[PDB]
Amino acid sequence: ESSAVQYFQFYGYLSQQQNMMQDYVRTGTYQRAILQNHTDFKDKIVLDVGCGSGILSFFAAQAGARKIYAVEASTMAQHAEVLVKSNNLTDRIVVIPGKVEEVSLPEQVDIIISEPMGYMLFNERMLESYLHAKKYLKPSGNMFPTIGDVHLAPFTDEQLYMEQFTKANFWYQPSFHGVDLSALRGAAVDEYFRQPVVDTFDIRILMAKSVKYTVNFLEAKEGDLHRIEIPFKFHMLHSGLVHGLAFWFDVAFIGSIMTVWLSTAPTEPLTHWYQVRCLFQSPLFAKAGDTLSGTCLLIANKRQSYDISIVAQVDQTGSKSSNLLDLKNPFFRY
Amino acid sequence: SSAVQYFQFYGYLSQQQNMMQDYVRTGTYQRAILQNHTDFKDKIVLDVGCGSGILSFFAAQAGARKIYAVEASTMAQHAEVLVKSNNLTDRIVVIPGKVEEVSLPEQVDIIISEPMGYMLFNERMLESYLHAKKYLKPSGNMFPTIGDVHLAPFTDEQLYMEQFTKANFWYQPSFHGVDLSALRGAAVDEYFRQPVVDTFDIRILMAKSVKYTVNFLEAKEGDLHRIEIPFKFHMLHSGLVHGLAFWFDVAFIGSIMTVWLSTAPTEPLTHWYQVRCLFQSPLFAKAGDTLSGTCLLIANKRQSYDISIVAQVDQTGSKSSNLLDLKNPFFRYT
Ligand SMILES: NC[C@@H](CC[C@H](N)C(=O)O)C[C@H]1O[C@@H](n2cnc3c(N)ncnc32)[C@H](O)[C@@H]1O
Ligand SMILES: NC[C@@H](CC[C@H](N)C(=O)O)C[C@H]1O[C@@H](n2cnc3c(N)ncnc32)[C@H](O)[C@@H]1O
Repeated sequence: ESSAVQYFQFYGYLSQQQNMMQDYVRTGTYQRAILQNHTDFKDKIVLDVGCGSGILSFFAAQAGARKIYAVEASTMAQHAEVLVKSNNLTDRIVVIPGKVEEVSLPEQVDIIISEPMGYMLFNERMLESYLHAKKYLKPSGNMFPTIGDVHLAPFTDEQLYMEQFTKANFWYQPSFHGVDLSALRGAAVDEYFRQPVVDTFDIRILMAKSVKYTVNFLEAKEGDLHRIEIPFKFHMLHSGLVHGLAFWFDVAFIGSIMTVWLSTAPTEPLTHWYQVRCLFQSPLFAKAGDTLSGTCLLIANKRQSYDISIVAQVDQTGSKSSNLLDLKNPFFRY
Repeated sequence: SSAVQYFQFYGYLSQQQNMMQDYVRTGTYQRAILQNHTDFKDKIVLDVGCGSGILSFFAAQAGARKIYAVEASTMAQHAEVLVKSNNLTDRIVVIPGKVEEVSLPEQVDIIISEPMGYMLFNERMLESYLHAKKYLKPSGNMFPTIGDVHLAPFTDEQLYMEQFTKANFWYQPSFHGVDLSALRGAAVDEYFRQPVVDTFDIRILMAKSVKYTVNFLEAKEGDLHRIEIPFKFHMLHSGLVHGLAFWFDVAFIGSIMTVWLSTAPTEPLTHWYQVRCLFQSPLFAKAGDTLSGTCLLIANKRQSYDISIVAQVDQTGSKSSNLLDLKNPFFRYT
C-alpha cells in the first residue's frame, strides 16, 4: 500500500538517476536499438513509460519521432521537463507526471519504449505497468523492448554458501554473552537464504546449460505476470555440489530494420543488473549426467516484487531442496 | 505509516545481530548492568524495545526478580523462543506490542533500553523510552540515565569536493546527445542535504566540542519534538569550516558506579560511527574567531529529524545556512 510511496521516492533522487545513466551498456544499447531502428520512430507517436530523466525520450526524438509522451510518476518528472526545455525540445517531448495506469493520453501511439526490467527481470513489477500501457498502442504498433528471456542455471560456489551460512550461524551460538541463541538457528537460515545474491561470477561455476523462459511483451497480458511458473530440467555437465540457481535476462528490441539485444548474461559486459543467485539452504550433490529438475515459481506480492519459490531435486538420488526467497530484499554482495 | 517499515526492519534477525555484534555497545550495556547489580538484584525491570531480549538477559544475569520485555516488531516472537530455551520463563516476560499501547501488570524499579540512533536522536525511539516512565516507580532509575550530544566544526577538503565531483556528472553538454547541465545545481543541493555517516581522524576538528545534554529521568517526550542546540565555538585552528561533526555518549548512573558508552571519534568505533553535516557554502575562520549559531532538530513524520544549521563567524559576519534530512544519510564508511 504505502510501499508504492517509497518506491517512487527512490526514483525521485538525481543521485539514483546518475547511477542508472552511468550504466553505459544499458544507455548505449538503448540508444543503438532506437537509432538503428529509426524508421520505427520517424514521424511516429511514442510513449515512454517511466521516463525518469527523459533519456529514452531524447533518443526517440533523435530518431525523428513526431511526438513523445514521457510519462513519469516520481518527482523526477520535474527534472525531465527542465531538460526538455533546456534542450529545446518542447515541441516534441511532452512530459506527463503521474502513473501510466491513471493518466490520459490525447492520442494512440505507434510504439512504446521503456526500461521496465528489474533484478532477475521481474523485480519492481514494472513489466505490469509496461503491459498495461498497451491500451494506448495502435493495432500495428511495436514495443521496445519487445521480448524478454530469463535464463537460469545451476551453480557451484562454496565460498558464497559458507559466507551466508556463517552469518546465519551467529544464531547457533550457545553462549553469546552467556545467552543460548541456538534455538533460533533454523529461523536464521530461513531468513539469510531468503535473500537473493546480486553480484557477478566466473561462468566456470555454472554446471549445466541454462533453461530459458520467454515473455513476449507484444502478446502478454498484465494478469499473466501475477503468477510466473518456470519448470526446469538440467542435464548436469559437471559433478559437485549445487549451491543454487543463477539468474540473468536478455531483452530484444525487435525493430523493422534490426533486432538489438541487451543482455545481462555473465558472458557479457557487466551491467548494473549484475546477475542474481538464489542459494539452496543445503546444497544438492549431483554427478555429471544427472538431471536436476524442479519448479521456479514467482508470485506477485504487495511490495512491488515477487515471492520466489524454488523446488529442485536430483532425480537419480531423490535429494530435494525447497526454498523461499524475497526478491524485494536482495543481498548486494558486489 | 513509516512506523510499519520501521518495525519491519527490526523484525529481521540480521538487523538484531548487527547490533548484538557491536561489541562496544552490547558489552558496555552488560558491564553497566552487572557492575550495578544492586540496582537489579530482586528488582522489577522494564526493557523498552527488547528486540532479541539481550538486555533482559543481562538484567537476569544481574539477579532481577521480574523483567518485562516489550517489543513491537515480530522479533517479539523470537525473543519469546529464547526466554523458553534459556529456562527464564519465570523471570522474563515478553510483551508483544508498542510500549505506548501495551499494559504492564505492575510498576517497575528500573527501565533499561537502547533507544539511540545517529546523532543520538535518529529513529525517535527516545520518545518511547521517555513515554515508558509512566511505568516507573517514584524514584525509579533509567539505564541509560543521561545522554550527551557533541558537536564540533570540522575541515575536510576531500569530503567537501566529493559532492561537486559527483554532481558534476550533470555538468556536460552532450551525454549521448543530451545537455544535462541544467540539473547540476539541483544535484549539488541533493548531496548536501544528506548527513555523512562514517568515521574520521580527530585532527579534522577545528574547535573543542560543545555538548547538549538530555536527562532521561527528567525529560518529557515532547521535549524531543524540537531540539534547539545553540553553539559558540572559539576556533583552535584557522581554516575553512566545511560543517559540523556530531557524536554522542550515554551514561548509566547506577548505585555502585557510573558507566559511559561513547561514540566519540577518540573512542573505538561503534555501529553508529559519527555524523557530519556539510555546509554548501563553507566558512573561513582564523584561530580566535568565534563560530556561533544554532543547530535545530525538528522531528518529522519519517521517524527522524529535519536538521537546520545556521552558523556565522562573528568577526567577519559571513554566514552559512543549511538544511539536512537525517532520514536519508549518506553511508560513506568503506
Ligand atoms: N528502473 C528504470 C527507471 C528509469 C528508466 C528511465 N527510462 C531512465 O532511464 O531514466 C524506471 C522509471 O519508471 C518509473 N515508473 C515505474 N512505474 C511507473 C508507473 N507505473 N508510471 C509512471 N512511471 C513509473 C519509475 O519512477 C522510474 O523513474
Ligand atoms: N535501538 C535498536 C533496538 C534495540 C534492540 C535490543 N534492546 C538491543 O539492545 O539489542 C530497538 C528495539 O526497540 C524496538 N522498539 C522501538 N520502539 C518501540 C516501541 N515503541 N515499543 C516497543 N518496541 C519498540 C524496535 O523494534 C527494536 O527491536
